[PDB]
Amino acid sequence: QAVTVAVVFGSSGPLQTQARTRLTSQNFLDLPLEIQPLTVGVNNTNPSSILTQICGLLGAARVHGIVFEDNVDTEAVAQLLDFVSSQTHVPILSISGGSAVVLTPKEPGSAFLQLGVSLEQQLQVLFKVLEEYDWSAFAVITSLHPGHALFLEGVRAVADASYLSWRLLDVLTLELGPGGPRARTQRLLRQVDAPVLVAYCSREEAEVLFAEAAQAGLVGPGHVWLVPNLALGSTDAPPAAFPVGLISVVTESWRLSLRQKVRDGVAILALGAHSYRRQYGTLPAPAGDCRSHPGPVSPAREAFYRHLLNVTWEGRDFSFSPGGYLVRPTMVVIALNRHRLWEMVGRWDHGVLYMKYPVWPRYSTSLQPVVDSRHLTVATLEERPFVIVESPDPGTGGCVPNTVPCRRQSNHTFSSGDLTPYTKLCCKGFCIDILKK
Amino acid sequence: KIVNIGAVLSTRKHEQMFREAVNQANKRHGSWKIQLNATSVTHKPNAIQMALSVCEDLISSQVYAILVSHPPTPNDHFTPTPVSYTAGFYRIPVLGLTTRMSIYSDKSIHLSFLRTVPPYSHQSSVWFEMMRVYNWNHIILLVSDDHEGRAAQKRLETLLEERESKAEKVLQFDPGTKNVTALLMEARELEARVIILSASEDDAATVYRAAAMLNMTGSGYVWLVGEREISGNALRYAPDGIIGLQLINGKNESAHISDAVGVVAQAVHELLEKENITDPPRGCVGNTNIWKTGPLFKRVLMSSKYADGVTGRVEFNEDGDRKFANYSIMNLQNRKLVQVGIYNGTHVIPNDRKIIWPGGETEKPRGYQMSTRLK
Amino acid sequence: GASIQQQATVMLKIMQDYDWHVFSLVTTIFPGYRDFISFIKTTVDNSFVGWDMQNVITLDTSFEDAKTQVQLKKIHSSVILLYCSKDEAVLILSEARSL
Ligand SMILES: *[C@@H]1O[C@H](CO)[C@@H](O[C@@H]2O[C@H](CO)[C@@H](O[C@H]3O[C@H](CO)[C@@H](O)[C@H](O)[C@@H]3O)[C@H](O)[C@H]2NC(C)=O)[C@H](O)[C@H]1NC(C)=O
Ligand SMILES: *[C@@H]1O[C@H](CO)[C@@H](O[C@@H]2O[C@H](CO)[C@@H](O)[C@H](O)[C@H]2NC(C)=O)[C@H](O)[C@H]1NC(C)=O
Ligand SMILES: *[C@@H]1O[C@H](CO)[C@@H](O[C@@H]2O[C@H](CO)[C@@H](O)[C@H](O)[C@H]2NC(C)=O)[C@H](O)[C@H]1NC(C)=O
Ligand SMILES: *[C@@H]1O[C@H](CO)[C@@H](O[C@@H]2O[C@H](CO)[C@@H](O)[C@H](O)[C@H]2NC(C)=O)[C@H](O)[C@H]1NC(C)=O
Ligand SMILES: *[C@@H]1O[C@H](CO)[C@@H](O)[C@H](O)[C@H]1NC(C)=O
Ligand SMILES: *[C@@H]1O[C@H](CO)[C@@H](O)[C@H](O)[C@H]1NC(C)=O
Ligand SMILES: *[C@@H]1O[C@H](CO)[C@@H](O)[C@H](O)[C@H]1NC(C)=O
Ligand SMILES: *[C@@H]1O[C@H](CO)[C@@H](O)[C@H](O)[C@H]1NC(C)=O
Ligand SMILES: *[C@@H]1O[C@H](CO)[C@@H](O)[C@H](O)[C@H]1NC(C)=O
Repeated sequence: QAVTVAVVFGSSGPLQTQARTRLTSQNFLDLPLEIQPLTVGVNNTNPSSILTQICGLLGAARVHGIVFEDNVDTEAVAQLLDFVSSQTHVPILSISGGSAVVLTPKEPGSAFLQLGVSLEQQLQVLFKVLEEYDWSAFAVITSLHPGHALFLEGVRAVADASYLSWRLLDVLTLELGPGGPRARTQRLLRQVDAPVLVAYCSREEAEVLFAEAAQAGLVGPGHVWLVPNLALGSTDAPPAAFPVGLISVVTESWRLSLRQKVRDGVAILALGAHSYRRQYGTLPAPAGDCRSHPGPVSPAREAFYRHLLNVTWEGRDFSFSPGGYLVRPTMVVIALNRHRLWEMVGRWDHGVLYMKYPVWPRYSTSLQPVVDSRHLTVATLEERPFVIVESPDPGTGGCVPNTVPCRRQSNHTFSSGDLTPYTKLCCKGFCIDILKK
Repeated sequence: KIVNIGAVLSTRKHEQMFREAVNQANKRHGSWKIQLNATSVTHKPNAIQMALSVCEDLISSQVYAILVSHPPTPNDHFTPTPVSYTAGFYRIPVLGLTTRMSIYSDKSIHLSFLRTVPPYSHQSSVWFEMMRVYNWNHIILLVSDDHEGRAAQKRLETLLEERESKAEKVLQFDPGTKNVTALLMEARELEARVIILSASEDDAATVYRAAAMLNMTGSGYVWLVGEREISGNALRYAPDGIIGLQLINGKNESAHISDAVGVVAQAVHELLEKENITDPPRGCVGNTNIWKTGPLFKRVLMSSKYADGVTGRVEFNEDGDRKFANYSIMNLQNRKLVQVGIYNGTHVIPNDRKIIWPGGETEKPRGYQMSTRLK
Repeated sequence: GASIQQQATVMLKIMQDYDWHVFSLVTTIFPGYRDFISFIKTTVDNSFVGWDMQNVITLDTSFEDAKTQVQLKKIHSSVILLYCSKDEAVLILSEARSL
């Protein structure tokens, strides 16, 4: 009666015995009813090995779902997992690595699910950051990495659906990538005049582009770079030729250990099975096998698939969109600090963006800050006819168009660490209008 | 040295003819000792075993490219999917000879897929040209709610937006449904008469039956469809006078095999002239890194230009699909498909056969009414 | 003949008569550009016309093709006063047509 959930591991330093005595009799008293985990690891991630191990696993123990983890480097593993899930109708969840990168189209019979975000949500968060710092001018730089058209479509949709009328400058493309001639792309990189640049490329292409930009002088103050998770690569080891102040948006997994992620995925599967048991008297049917040909999908499989889309674990929203990815997750805007470490900068709650820096630190060389002489710090006080202070709209979290944002200090409460949420407010009035003019 | 070419085929006759084609191809590219070898595998009943056979047999021979034509299954079976995934893990280019599915044009999912037959979604281009030849501006697009229907709709809408125009009404039905009466009743009230269809054979038969029942196939209408809708049992229920499309040498797998073999041979010979060339891996077990020259090989294959071929000149667009492919425009005159013109590349040429429209007389019907009553 | 000051005066009269009151001054390090810029500024300051002189671009760099492109892109006017040698004029006009 225990839900047979199989956890399969990639090649991220393959070891599972050290993490085997932590789930057999665990994560069952937390909330799920009864689980039985089967752990098998693959030290090689080629398609033959993946198919062989998954098919041998599905040939015994009557598995209910599969939890997959990859490194980060490989990207065809997601498509292979989608193929297996469609051919066997077994629910598969992708936890981390390159397999967690979202495939926008999936096979109709596939139950493959990814704990990741589409490019549209990442672009939404990045444009929220741009609105927060009023960076209405930006330029889009893309490579010929597959999906660049999708990235441009998402950028266009976000810009049109917003209310700020963003100024989109000339769109640039990197042709050769790894085999860059350093002449044509150099000429294009020297032909830019934007203070904010949004880049689409893979990890290797990101390194090449950033090195060429460093040659072209697009690093340091006066230039900000925003990239999605594709260029991020491994968060624990930021490589050389990555400009300080690089901005990205990742889900709440970048500082979570492998055991936490695996137990989270098993919890999602168990919660879905528990909901199915609550509605349907019997447990969901296990997957049959790799062999034979399960052409169509039984309503038993479909009910299970629809019963694990809406799963809440430890107060975290793990709702899955019909495209098999998280629809309303809690995002985190991370940035590369002067110590060459990916540092948490902002949060994305239900619909609001919470930043940590009111002024973006523009490190010029290595660690040295700048002052941005054209920037002023203004101290005010609340007087009813002159400076009126109110709270921002809770639904949106932003300020009214006729107001401006304004925070407040406090006595004691040592704020050097900047691990302190804003008491963010909006100011309007006679003095504020004078200041705007 | 020896360069291996892999093939996934249906019957051993095509295996032997592929061997003959590669043997002929290697005899016309210089007297230097450059040899092309051929490895061929039949299709497997199930996709997972098919992928395992691809990994054990084809990739273990260090094949520079893999050709997957089609199995004996009727149509629309997504059979080159396991081959595409397995050979795209290593970025080995895969040449498709028969499949016209619109999914394989997505390079984010299928990373190393080229094909010598254009996808079904490209048929919309032909329709656009027809809308210029007979001067039709108000059309009703009627597509299945699938990847194919949405792809055809997207391409047609892009072409119309290029012309600063729009479809009068876009209707979608779920595949396999039998209750399309509501949608056809909705389209009945529309002013446009030119109806453009994009659906599978059974769905085409269903919509044809519904239209015949709803008197939507009378005089004044125009029915523009594709290749799928005038094939199989959908031909039995098609209203007389329906304009359809066909692909010249679309099912001729021999000519496509020969043309693809020539293309692959020329691309390989051009590739060997460069430096930093790495042998493809025996990626059965022990290999996970991609083939380093795979992306460059695909770039050479796509950028390659040709002027000779059994199916004609081959040119691959930026998505890896065949471009400049001729079409044959067929008319259902007295329960028999009669060709009434050719789509040459980017133009439509009509022959001396009179077009018979789904009503009576051969006069060209303008595809819209006035709708004097207003709501 | 006419000194550079008189040519500048005639140029300013041309701009005034056609109501081109918004303009940019683009000069090189070619000799005499200091006096040209000084006279243009002096005429603009002691005038009731309401001249809009913006983006005084002293190109200086000998067509390094790195700063010149951005320097020319910094101009958003409709009338450009160009002071440079004939060959420098050819180079700058070719770059402008490129931009
Ligand atoms: C698929 O297309 C094929 C080529 O487009 C076609 O094969 C063609 O068949 C004819 C004979 O039936 C060959 O004609 C040759 O024979 C004459 C003497 O009869 C000689 O003078 C020449 O060799 C002449 O070309 C074509 O050469 C041959 N083409 C090739 C190379 O295959 C198939 O019949 C088609 N299959 C179908 C229609 O299902
Ligand atoms: C999660 O969503 C599923 C469906 O999306 C819910 O299952 C439905 O439950 C209602 C009432 O319990 C039934 O009338 C429906 O028929 C069910 N749908 C299916 C597809 O079986 C499920 O209750 C939701 N769970 C939570 C916790 O919100
Ligand atoms: C030419 O092709 C044949 C196809 O059978 C090759 O035979 C295979 O060789 C590969 C390695 O290249 C082995 O993995 C298979 O086991 C062989 N299969 C059979 C049935 O022999 C043959 O070796 C190739 N010769 C060359 C490269 O010239
Ligand atoms: C299923 O198809 C049948 C075909 O008879 C539809 O029956 C009629 O459809 C017309 C619309 O053209 C309605 O005005 C009538 O009220 C229907 N009569 C019935 C219900 O017998 C039927 O509507 C279709 N059902 C759908 C599309 O849901
Ligand atoms: C890889 O596979 C399993 C462990 O996953 C083990 O039996 C085998 O010896 C491993 N081989 C290597 C070379 O790591
Ligand atoms: C007000 O805040 C300042 C901040 O340094 C602190 O020094 C001071 O003690 C505070 N006043 C009181 C009354 O706590
Ligand atoms: C169909 O309905 C009747 C015959 O069934 C006929 O009078 C009418 O003209 C036809 N046209 C339509 C679409 O009503
Ligand atoms: C199609 O036929 C036309 C008309 O002769 C010709 O111009 C063109 O080359 C052909 N294109 C092909 C072979 O697709
Ligand atoms: C045939 O095709 C070519 C290229 O597609 C085109 O340029 C030519 O005009 C076409 N011929 C006719 C008759 O239009």
